[PDB]
Amino acid sequence: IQRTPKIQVYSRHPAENGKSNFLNCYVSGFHPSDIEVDLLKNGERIEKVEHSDLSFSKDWSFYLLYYTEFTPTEKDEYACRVNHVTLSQPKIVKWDRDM
Amino acid sequence: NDVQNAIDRAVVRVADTMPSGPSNSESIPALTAAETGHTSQVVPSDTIQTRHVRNFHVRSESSVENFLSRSACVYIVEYKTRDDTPDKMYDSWVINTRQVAQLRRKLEFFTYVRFDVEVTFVITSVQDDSTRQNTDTPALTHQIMYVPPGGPIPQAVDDYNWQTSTNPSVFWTEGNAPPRMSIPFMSVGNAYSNFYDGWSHFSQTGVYGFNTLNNMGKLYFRHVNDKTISPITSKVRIYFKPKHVKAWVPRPPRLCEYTHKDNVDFEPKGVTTSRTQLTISNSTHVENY
Amino acid sequence: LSLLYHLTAVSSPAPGTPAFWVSGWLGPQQYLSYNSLRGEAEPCGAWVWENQVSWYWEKETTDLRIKEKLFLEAFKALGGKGPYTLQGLLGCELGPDNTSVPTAKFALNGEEFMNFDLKQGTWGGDWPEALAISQRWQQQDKAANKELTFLLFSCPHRLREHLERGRGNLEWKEPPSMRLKARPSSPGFSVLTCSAFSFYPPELQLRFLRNGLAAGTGQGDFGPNSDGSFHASSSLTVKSGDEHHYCCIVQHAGLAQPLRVEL
Amino acid sequence: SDRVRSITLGNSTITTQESANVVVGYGVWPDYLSDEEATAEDQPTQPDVATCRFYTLDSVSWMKESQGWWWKFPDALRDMGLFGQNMQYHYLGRSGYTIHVQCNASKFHQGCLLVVCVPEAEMGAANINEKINREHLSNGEVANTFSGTKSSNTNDVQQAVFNAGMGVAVGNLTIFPHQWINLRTNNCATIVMPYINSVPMDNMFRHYNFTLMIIPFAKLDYAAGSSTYIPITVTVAPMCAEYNGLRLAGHQ
Amino acid sequence: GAQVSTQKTGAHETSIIHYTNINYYKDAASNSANRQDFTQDPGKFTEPVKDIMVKSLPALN
Amino acid sequence: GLPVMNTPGSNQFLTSDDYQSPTAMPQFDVTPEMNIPGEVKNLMEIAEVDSVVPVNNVNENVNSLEAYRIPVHSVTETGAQVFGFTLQPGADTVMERTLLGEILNYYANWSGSIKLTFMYCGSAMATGKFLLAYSPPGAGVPKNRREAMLGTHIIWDIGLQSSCVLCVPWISQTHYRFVSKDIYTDAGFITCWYQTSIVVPAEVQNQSVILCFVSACNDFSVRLLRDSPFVRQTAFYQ
Ligand SMILES: CCCCCCCCCCCCC/C=C/[C@H](O)[C@H](N)CO
Ligand SMILES: [K+]
Ligand code: NA
Repeated sequence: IQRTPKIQVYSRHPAENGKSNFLNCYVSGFHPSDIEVDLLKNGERIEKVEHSDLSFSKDWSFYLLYYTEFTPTEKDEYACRVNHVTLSQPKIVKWDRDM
Repeated sequence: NDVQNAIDRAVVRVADTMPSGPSNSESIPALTAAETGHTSQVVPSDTIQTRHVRNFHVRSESSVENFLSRSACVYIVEYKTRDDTPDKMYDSWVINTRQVAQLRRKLEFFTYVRFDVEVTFVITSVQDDSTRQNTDTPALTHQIMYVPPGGPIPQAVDDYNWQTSTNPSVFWTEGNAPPRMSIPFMSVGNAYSNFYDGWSHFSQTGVYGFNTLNNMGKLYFRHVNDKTISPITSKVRIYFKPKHVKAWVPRPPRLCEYTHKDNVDFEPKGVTTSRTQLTISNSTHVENY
Repeated sequence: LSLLYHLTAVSSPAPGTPAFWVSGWLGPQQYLSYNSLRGEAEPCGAWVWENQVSWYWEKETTDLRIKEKLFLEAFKALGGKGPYTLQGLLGCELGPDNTSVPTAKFALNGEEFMNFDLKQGTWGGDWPEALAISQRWQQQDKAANKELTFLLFSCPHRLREHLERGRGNLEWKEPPSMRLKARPSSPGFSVLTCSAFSFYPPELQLRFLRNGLAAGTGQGDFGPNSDGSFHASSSLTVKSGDEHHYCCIVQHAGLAQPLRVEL
Repeated sequence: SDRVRSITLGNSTITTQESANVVVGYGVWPDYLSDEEATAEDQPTQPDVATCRFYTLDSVSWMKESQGWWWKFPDALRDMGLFGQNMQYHYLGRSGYTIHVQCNASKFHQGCLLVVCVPEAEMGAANINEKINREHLSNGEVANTFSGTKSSNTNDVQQAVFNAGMGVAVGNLTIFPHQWINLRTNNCATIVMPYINSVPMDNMFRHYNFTLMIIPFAKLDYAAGSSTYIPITVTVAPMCAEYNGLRLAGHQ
Repeated sequence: GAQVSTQKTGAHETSIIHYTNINYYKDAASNSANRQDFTQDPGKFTEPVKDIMVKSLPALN
Repeated sequence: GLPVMNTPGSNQFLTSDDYQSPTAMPQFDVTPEMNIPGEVKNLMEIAEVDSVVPVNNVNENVNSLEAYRIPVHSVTETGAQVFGFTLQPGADTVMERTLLGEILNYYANWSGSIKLTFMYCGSAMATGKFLLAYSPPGAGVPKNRREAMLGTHIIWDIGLQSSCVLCVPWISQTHYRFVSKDIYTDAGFITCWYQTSIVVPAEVQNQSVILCFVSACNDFSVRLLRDSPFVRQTAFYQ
């Protein structure tokens, strides 16, 4: 009884400079009840991160979405660190500006 | 004979008291050994001097048939004749003798019992509080249905599972005699197992206790009449009367109180009641006024 | 349309984490948020946009309190060692005209083990844990008669109520915006990237075209946002050349034409 | 003299010189199932004299503060030779039992044990509504000990000597076939118990037939120079054992 | 197809007895109660032993 | 048809009926009977069986196993009292929750003689004598040893036979006695007195335990059915 998760880090609006944007980190396909997900602004943890409701899919496996508000920049990058039961080290996923 | 019919005609009185006198010999009925599981049978003529008392007492009303064959209430049923939610217009009850502690303890004197049931329904209707208090509703009609385990089950009060082509049912008209009917021994085993020290599955897991050997089906209750103009509730009282009773392998009565209806689980109650002390004495400048 | 209820209870919760949460699903997106730490459900305010005065939120509250009491009762009869997760799928779907078909499924530790037989009105499974929990839920002996009417006279009633109360909030329609790009890879290879921003129905089909001939579907990636919009993305490994030829054709219900997208 | 008793079963023999008596059930001797009360439609397996012999359980130490012990014989003898293996390959089973409890001391010791055999002894849990694991009801080897107060453990039997794990008075619990081991007079206790169930043959892993209980009412007490270790040994022998429904190996 | 049996009368003194009973239904479970069986047997519980004691002997030694 | 006049008392529901009623399962096949050992045809087969009496009803000893132990030791006086209690099987709290009292709490009236088996659970070399007495009512509880031996008593010596049966007879003016505590149907008192002391040799402990039993004789009877005052519930057991 163990399911390794799947991480997708993306954005709602296109990455236009000067305009506000929403970052979304979506973890899906796992069955512990506890997961430790943080958002990182070039290594520094984002303080105010709101959450959605923890539901499950058709295969009885969880999914959790975190979202935050930012302004996209060519220099600025973002990461989503996920600590999980299956992960001996916390997996860090870098945000892509196209995916 | 067996216990159904066709003659008893037998009156068995208690033993009498034979006279005795002085004695000085090696026959000592007092010196016994209670360690062997042997209850001593000391007659009062064996220790003191008695007289010829012809005793006419009969151990009649202390028998098991004279102890259990009285109608005790086991369950109360409440349901209305019109509602917005259809779960309060009809009613169901899984059949057990475990929700009223009097008849439950009366059956839990013995481990295995074998009897026939005499079921009586006493139905009382109460007009609920509403705006239209003054109505002209006729006499109500109730339907009481039995469902064996595995049969079809209704989902509302207008379902077509109330046709009862095979299921027995009682139609009661308000104002008449209460319904009463007899029911034979419908158990799979040779006797009703009151306590079952065992599991449900072969790997010694699952549910534990007597919670697997009930298997009796369940009762259903509804108003035969249609939707009225004012809510009127009805409460029926199920009365079981165990007759033709045989019993085997008894046990001491329950000391603690009950907690639930499907296990023997309890909170530890003490043995007896203290008074003040261990010995007794005379009065205390007598205060029996 | 298909009304669903996702209920989840755990044995040993974290501090600050509720031990019981319910999420309601009218089709693709959520309308309900119930937890054990507060005692009431709260909307997202995108379905009726109107305060239903005490006959919609004083009934779901009591029903979910009954479900909370049953699911928190359903952890004491199991003598196992590790932690538990009792998930439940409870809902219904509307038929051709009437006589809606409900669905009741239960799962422990991510594996389905019992359902709720409507003809006999009883929770039924195969495992000893299934028989234990199904026997414990009929110890309350007033809960099977409540779920037998909740899945047959309350959920189709709420389904036919939300059928026409919020018809403007059932016709969600926005055209998704494409940003088709590429990225360099291992020497000789490159990776295309076809995205899809803020499309409201979940159905979307992506495919790759070299010049006018199909080249495959790639790898589908999908994810909801925090407001109801959905995001999709796909990629395909191609050669180092030919990147000025690819025209990814996308079709969607918010578009009246398969709009060709050029880099 | 009736203090010396020699009981011989199979290839085993117990000889005692300070016995008391033998309580044989409710007046009924263990016997095979008759042809009228039978249910299954095949020949029962009456194996040998190697399944009707005295098997010796493990010993327990009886201190001054000890409270009691309880065994479960259709689960305790699951590994006692060919009686256990015939439990695993068969579905049904029917047998009576002969239980002999040894407990010896000197004339300087005092104390008294109550040895009962309670059919259908359904145990109550320590917590109110929690489920009891299978290892806290029966163990096979060394038995579970009664407590002296209100026991409260996670998924465990209620252990109170004034309720005996059932909710009845322990002084009224002598309605069952019982004996006493009094160190003034006795040395052993012998109880013969027939098959008591509402079915003629029943499964032996799923159903617990009866429960032995050895409870000290008069506690153990002795001088500052007497022997300190007084063991209690339980030796049990099945009688008239028969089996039915041969199949593959069952659940341990 | 009637039967005649004695009533439960008083003691030591006393037509007024020998009532009648007729069975009307085709099932044995439909019959009345068996409240006349007075036969007891206190030998299975008291004296549940072999080597039966004499009650005048010390039953040991 | 037949002219039938309805009698008063029709269309009612009495609890202890003896009427007939139709069968809801017609021509049902009952499973055959199997000879199960330990058949009970009378509740008097249970009440004649010995059961340990909780004599030690001092507080803090009820919620333990000490409630059944009767303590005894060597006394520097030779005429002290061991224990004592009223003879009320159903009203006195000594034999209230005992098996005989558990039977007689369902029965308002009772009559017959009572057996009391006293076993000694000391060392094998301890010896002594006791005076087990019973006093009929009319006077108070006896305070000396000479006032207790004027009733129905027995002097028991401790030897190889460890048990002793005090057989309280039926001395009354009525044929029955109420099980509840009243003034008219008084019964008597059970007392136990030191006849001699307990002589103990060296390196043998002194404090030992006497156990008590109770059972009915072959002339015991109970008459009126009633509900027991012990069964108390508030709601159902769902
Ligand atoms: C048309 C018939 C309707 C009435 C049906 C209700 C009574 C029939 C149900 C079966 C009777 C079982 C009564 C209890 C039997 C055992 O004593 C219990 N399992 C506990 O010992
Ligand atoms: K007589
Ligand atoms: Na004797």
